[PDB]
Amino acid sequence: DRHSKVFTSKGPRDRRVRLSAHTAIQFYDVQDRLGYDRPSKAVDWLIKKAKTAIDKL
Amino acid sequence: RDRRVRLSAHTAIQFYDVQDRLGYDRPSKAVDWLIKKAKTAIDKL
DNA sequence: AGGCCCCCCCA
DNA sequence: TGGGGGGGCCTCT
Repeated sequence: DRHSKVFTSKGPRDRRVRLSAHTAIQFYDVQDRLGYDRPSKAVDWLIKKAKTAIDKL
Repeated sequence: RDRRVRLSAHTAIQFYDVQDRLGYDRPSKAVDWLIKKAKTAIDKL
């Protein structure tokens, strides 16, 4: 009934990711500063901010 | 206790790619990586 | 890690 | 109505 997976280069993967307790603290801190309703918008932002780090592989 | 984030299909795909390109086992460690590599932008918010 | 169920809110 | 989010819990590898 609910879209729960996504197909990736290394198989099926879930759209609901678990976070370590420490990492949740940091990420939720980021979501608070960005003010985004839904978390995906925060993750998008991080990815865009880390563009050059990602681009250097 | 079991903290999780629900991603959109579009965002999941972009994120898992970053995780694969980083070669990390756990997604949580990829989220640590993005946060550290964006502190300068985060701190400026 | 995947899966289920629930409940709340929005569109 | 449909679809989103998180909490809470279970069961497997």
